[PDB]
Amino acid sequence: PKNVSQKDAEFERTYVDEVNSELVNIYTFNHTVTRNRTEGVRVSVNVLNKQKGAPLLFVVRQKEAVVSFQVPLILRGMFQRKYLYQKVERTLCQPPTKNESEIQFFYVDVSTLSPVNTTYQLRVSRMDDFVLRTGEQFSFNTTAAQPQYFKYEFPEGVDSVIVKVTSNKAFPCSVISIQDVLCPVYDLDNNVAFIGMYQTMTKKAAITVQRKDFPSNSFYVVVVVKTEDQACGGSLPFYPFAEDEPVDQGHRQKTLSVLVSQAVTSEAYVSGMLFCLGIFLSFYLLTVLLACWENWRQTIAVFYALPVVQLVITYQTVVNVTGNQDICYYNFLCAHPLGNLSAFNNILSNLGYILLGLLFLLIILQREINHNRALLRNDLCALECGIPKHFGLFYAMGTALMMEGLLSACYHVCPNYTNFQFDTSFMYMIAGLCMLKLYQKRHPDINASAYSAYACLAIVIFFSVLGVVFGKGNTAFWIVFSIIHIIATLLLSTQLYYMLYVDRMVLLVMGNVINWSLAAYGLIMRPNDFASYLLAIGICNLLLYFAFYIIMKLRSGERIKLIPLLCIVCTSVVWGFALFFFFQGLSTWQKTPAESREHNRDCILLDFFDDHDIWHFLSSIAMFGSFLVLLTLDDDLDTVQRDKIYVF
Amino acid sequence: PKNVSQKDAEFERTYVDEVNSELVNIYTFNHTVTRNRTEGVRVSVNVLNKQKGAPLLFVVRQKEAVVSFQVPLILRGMFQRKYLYQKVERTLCQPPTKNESEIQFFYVDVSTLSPVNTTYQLRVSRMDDFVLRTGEQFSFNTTAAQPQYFKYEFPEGVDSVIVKVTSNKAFPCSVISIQDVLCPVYDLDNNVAFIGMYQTMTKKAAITVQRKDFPSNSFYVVVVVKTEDQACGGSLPFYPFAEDEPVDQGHRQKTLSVLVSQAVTSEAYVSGMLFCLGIFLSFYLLTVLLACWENWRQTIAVFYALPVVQLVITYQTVVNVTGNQDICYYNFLCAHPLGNLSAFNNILSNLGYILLGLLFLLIILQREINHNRALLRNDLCALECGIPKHFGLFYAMGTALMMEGLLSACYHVCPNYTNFQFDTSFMYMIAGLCMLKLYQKRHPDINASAYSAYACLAIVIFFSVLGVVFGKGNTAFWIVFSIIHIIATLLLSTQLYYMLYVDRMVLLVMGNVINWSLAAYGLIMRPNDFASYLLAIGICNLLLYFAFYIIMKLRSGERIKLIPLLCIVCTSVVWGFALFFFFQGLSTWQKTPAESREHNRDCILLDFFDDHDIWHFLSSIAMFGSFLVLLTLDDDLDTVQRDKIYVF
Ligand SMILES: *[C@@H]1O[C@H](CO)[C@@H](O[C@@H]2O[C@H](CO)[C@@H](O)[C@H](O)[C@H]2NC(C)=O)[C@H](O)[C@H]1NC(C)=O
Ligand SMILES: *[C@@H]1O[C@H](CO)[C@@H](O[C@@H]2O[C@H](CO)[C@@H](O)[C@H](O)[C@H]2NC(C)=O)[C@H](O)[C@H]1NC(C)=O
Ligand SMILES: *[C@@H]1O[C@H](CO)[C@@H](O[C@@H]2O[C@H](CO)[C@@H](O)[C@H](O)[C@H]2NC(C)=O)[C@H](O)[C@H]1NC(C)=O
Ligand SMILES: *[C@@H]1O[C@H](CO)[C@@H](O[C@@H]2O[C@H](CO)[C@@H](O)[C@H](O)[C@H]2NC(C)=O)[C@H](O)[C@H]1NC(C)=O
Ligand SMILES: *[C@@H]1O[C@H](CO)[C@@H](O)[C@H](O)[C@H]1NC(C)=O
Ligand SMILES: *[C@@H]1O[C@H](CO)[C@@H](O)[C@H](O)[C@H]1NC(C)=O
Ligand SMILES: *[C@@H]1O[C@H](CO)[C@@H](O)[C@H](O)[C@H]1NC(C)=O
Ligand SMILES: *[C@@H]1O[C@H](CO)[C@@H](O)[C@H](O)[C@H]1NC(C)=O
Ligand SMILES: [Zn+2]
Ligand SMILES: [Zn+2]
Repeated sequence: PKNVSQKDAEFERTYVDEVNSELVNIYTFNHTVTRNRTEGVRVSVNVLNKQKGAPLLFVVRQKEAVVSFQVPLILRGMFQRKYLYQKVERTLCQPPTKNESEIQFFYVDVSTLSPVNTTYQLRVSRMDDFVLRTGEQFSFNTTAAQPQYFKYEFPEGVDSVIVKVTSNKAFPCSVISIQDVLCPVYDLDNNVAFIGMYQTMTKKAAITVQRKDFPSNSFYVVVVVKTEDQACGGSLPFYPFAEDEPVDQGHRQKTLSVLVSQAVTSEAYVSGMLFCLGIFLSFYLLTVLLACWENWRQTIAVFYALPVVQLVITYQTVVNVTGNQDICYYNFLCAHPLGNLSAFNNILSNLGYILLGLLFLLIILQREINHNRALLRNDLCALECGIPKHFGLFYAMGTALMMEGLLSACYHVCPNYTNFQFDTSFMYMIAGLCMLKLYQKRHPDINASAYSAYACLAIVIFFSVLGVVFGKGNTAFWIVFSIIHIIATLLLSTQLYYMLYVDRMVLLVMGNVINWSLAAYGLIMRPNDFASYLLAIGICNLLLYFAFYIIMKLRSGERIKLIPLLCIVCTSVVWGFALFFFFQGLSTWQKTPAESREHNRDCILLDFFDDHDIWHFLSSIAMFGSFLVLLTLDDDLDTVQRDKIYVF
Repeated sequence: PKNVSQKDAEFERTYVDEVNSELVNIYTFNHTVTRNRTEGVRVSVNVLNKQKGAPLLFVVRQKEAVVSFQVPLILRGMFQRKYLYQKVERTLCQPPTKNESEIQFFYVDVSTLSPVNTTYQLRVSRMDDFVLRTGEQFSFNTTAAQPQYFKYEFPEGVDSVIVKVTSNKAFPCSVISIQDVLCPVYDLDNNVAFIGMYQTMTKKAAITVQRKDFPSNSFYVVVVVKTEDQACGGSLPFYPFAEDEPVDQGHRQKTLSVLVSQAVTSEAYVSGMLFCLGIFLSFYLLTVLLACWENWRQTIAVFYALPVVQLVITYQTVVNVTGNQDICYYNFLCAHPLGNLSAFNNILSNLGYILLGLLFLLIILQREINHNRALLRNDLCALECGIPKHFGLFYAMGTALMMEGLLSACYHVCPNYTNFQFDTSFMYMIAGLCMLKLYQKRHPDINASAYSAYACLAIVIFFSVLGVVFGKGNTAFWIVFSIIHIIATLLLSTQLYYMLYVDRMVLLVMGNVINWSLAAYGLIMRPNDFASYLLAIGICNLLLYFAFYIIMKLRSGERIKLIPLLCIVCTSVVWGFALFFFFQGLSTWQKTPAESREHNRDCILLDFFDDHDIWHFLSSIAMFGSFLVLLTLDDDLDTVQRDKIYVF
């Protein structure tokens, strides 16, 4: 009936043969495999002339598996789009060997149903690059039709490694997958996401793996290039080739470099543990040293937090079980896993807010007890002299700091677009509290009927959510928000003229100029999130009001003391550092995960903490400093009779 | 070299042939295909004696596709577990035909690498059951090794159909997938979730599809049986066969029945629209008729809502784009899509709370205006007679009803385990408000320093979240919660003895008995969520306090008027109906999605609204009634001087 040509073929040679409906070509390949060196093989097939009617069918038959594909290989698109690839390459799947040395045979089948003759080239090339080694970078080319996977074996004494792959050009989109060594290997667009840890990639992709997951002490690093870039977030093709005719691709190639490096040891966990406690417990012993010197000488939070916890549990469990690392916007280069937490470093860094808020609450309680005891002594200075001492708002600030730490840690177990508000929101409220804490301090009577906290929180939370949800700037909602910032600056000027002096006038004048300068950034439209900017503008406005109050106090003749000045300088320095690290942070939740991975950076401090972690440490130190400045700013006034002159 | 036997084979015959390393068997099948009748074919292969060394390799070659599998077919498990299936069946993928009548050939390749002879049976059977028809149920058997998919063509004039598949036994787990007719078909465990709408199934699985999605006016109903039941939530195998030896399966078969029925027309959308407005606008004209008769005769919500909206947008978009219907716990039998909302009926039913809360707010505003005008008249009865009129808490109840409607609609766009609190929570707060609204009404002086709302809300929200999050009852946290309910009943008795009369004593006595009866359900512990029970216990306790207050009023000699009595009877009837529908609701968020689909039920009213929707309509009517009873309960007292006797 049909003539079949069973021919013996050497390994590394390009075989150009003709096949039609009558002919079937059989290739027999014999190779020697060894347990010590794995060395997987790669089958390359190219169809020189395109057969529109019937594709050429290739079958690769091994001892324990069969891989079959059709060339030209037609792949799916997002909207009924077919992409045609005339070169297909696949690495053959090699099962583990029981003996020491084998002589294994695998047969390649070539056949077609098209009556006309079609020519092809078939070359099976041995891969000496199959095994990956620690600290060695391999650059290779892969295409949607040619997927490449490599094997890494765990060196003795290594319990976890990170698989980082970098590309010079963002596109085409790709999916790096880490799979156990149990054959077959899922290196196709349809089954790549079936098992293992996978994440889309444009320029960077880092996956941490551990020996406990893989009993065989080895894994496969499978890289599959997506046909379309929409998942990576780049662009959506809308033209290509119309209707049934498949688009011709294959000119799109992705060049990558896999580097498998040993993950940080348990020493970094201990050193990070000690650094976190050591810095903030230094403040604890410092204030006890400060206290001992003096003695010898003389609901909204809970409502905010519950959905946070629910989202935490569900999302972290989903990421752990499914392996879809695209869900959480971690810093995969610096994310360090402990138990079920993929990013322990961020949560650990969030301990600064908690500890410093607790310490500030203790300081407030001590001051309140001392003031109450002084009142019990019926001292005239405590009763009727100095700025009215109100500790409850200070308690609110301390509780706000502690709960900001809690909420930000709960957010940072899995930073994700569905949680961006949870980090930045309490920070603006604490700033919004430090805002008008001074105003209440100088004008306690105005605070009697203030009714401002709920309004401020509602305003900021409304502003910081729907604008992001609806869009990222429709050329430009963020320019509209810059106009809103301008009218807010006008409202600040309106508050100014309601408040008297030429120096005050000019001070708020360059305050408005500073706000507009910031509004320019709010132009070239807020590339990041308002969430970050609201905190930034709020903190900048808070520092401006700080300076306003200080210049007021110096102008009125009230002299700032040594402790307020030292706290002021420390707060400024630390605020500046915090701002620098806050500014360095960019992207994250707003961008797509593949585009978000591009900005990821390695660890900076102690091989454990990233830039954001440093921001958490610094912010808490700065905010503690701000609270302390507020606590001690009017100390000079307290030691003297209440001012006869009307309040500023 | 090797002897290949190209033999011509008829279609429906069991071919028993022997194959070894030397032999390769070639089968040529010729069949006639037509455009009007699709008629896809099915290839069955069974390997009689198991070959431990080398599996038997089968290749099916068609004009435009090649399907190749190995028998025995080894499939993956959750934890390095291999399941061996000795019978593999696959339907061949048929591309669309350009001519009218074709004579298409497809070749089946059988080969192995094992030196020893192995026997097999190969039978290719024509499927006259490929095409699905509306209203016709097909019962078929499928296995993890044998996946079955069927084609449904849209009849002219039908724009949407629902694909419902039912099984008599829950297990094994399965994945029904709906895919477009563009070949190949992804009927394997690894690639089934690649495209289309898929959902796991134990007993029921309903998928709504629309003509706009599929330009070809047809789709493939792919059913794949999972090897393990953990995703369906049943059990986790921990024994089976140890180490490398693959477990032998194939005794596990799933029997299903696919019924494709035409979805509800646009008439149900209009009728559901009219019924929703018609019922609640009847209350609007009724109270205007009531008002005209008299005239002629004479922040926590916003904080709760923002994460809700964010979760809405992300989850609904994810379900729409990925096709993973397991995420949202819809009522897929009664979920009716409108635009991007998969379940429009629930959101539409949630209009009752909004409209009735707005109407109650208008009634409160009218009463407040009338009372203020009467005070302006300096009437002694308004100034110093009757129960003190406090409209602000009534405003709180009305706003709570409106926001409960809003939040419950936002929840019901995608009911899901990460949103269960959002529906039930405001309802207990409204009940917790109706709780002690009467107490404030009789004892306004106690409410001056109450400070109870925040405490009650914190208690209920704490109770209703962490208990569910940590577990579903560890034999049993819900028995522990029943003990908590017992101590709460003891606290209620403590409140009783603080309050005087033997009748009051006995009344709270069977009130405690009723609570304990409810606690027994809290036993055979909470198959249901506490969330449902807290609402139920709260509403039952609220009705108990209602009856307590009414019996008090009748005992003191104060006669209830006609309107309060009619409102009381209507509220009871409607509360009873609401409770019945609330009780019928079960499962949902707590159980796994495959187990949740088992309890799904078809639409009851107007072919548009389910039982839960009826609960939304009834609850709002009952709660409006409760508010009205509270508003008019003391009307008799108002028309007379303030009671000299001390308040109850
Ligand atoms: C592998 O297959 C062939 C024949 O079984 C042999 O490989 C070469 O084949 C051609 C002759 O057909 C020549 O290049 C050489 O004479 C063969 N040997 C080598 C080393 O090139 C070879 O005999 C087979 N190898 C094994 C291990 O069976
Ligand atoms: C990946 O593809 C690029 C693009 O073709 C290769 O770069 C070319 O390599 C050929 C080698 O024959 C050179 O002649 C060209 O000058 C190169 N073009 C450049 C560098 O722009 C690259 O070699 C490929 N990498 C691998 C590992 O095959
Ligand atoms: C299909 O293939 C075979 C041979 O090409 C034919 O089908 C039958 O084959 C055997 C003889 O080898 C006998 O059962 C009959 O003589 C054949 N015909 C029928 C109808 O059974 C048949 O000729 C081929 N059909 C077509 C349309 O090409
Ligand atoms: C699905 O599998 C069941 C279980 O084997 C089949 O039920 C049996 O069918 C055979 C037919 O040869 C009967 O002899 C048995 O008595 C049946 N056992 C029962 C009903 O318990 C069922 O027929 C299969 N369905 C299909 C469509 O093949
Ligand atoms: C038979 O097939 C082989 C394959 O090359 C070869 O001998 C020849 O092409 C064929 N002989 C015929 C068709 O007579
Ligand atoms: C290797 O496999 C062959 C094939 O059966 C067997 O004869 C031989 O004993 C094996 N080698 C060892 C060391 O067991
Ligand atoms: C050649 O293969 C065919 C297949 O059945 C048959 O003629 C015979 O088994 C073989 N002849 C030999 C091995 O001499
Ligand atoms: C059917 O296909 C054959 C094969 O080329 C062709 O000759 C014939 O014209 C086609 N029929 C029609 C109606 O076009
Ligand atoms: Zn943070
Ligand atoms: Zn509901």
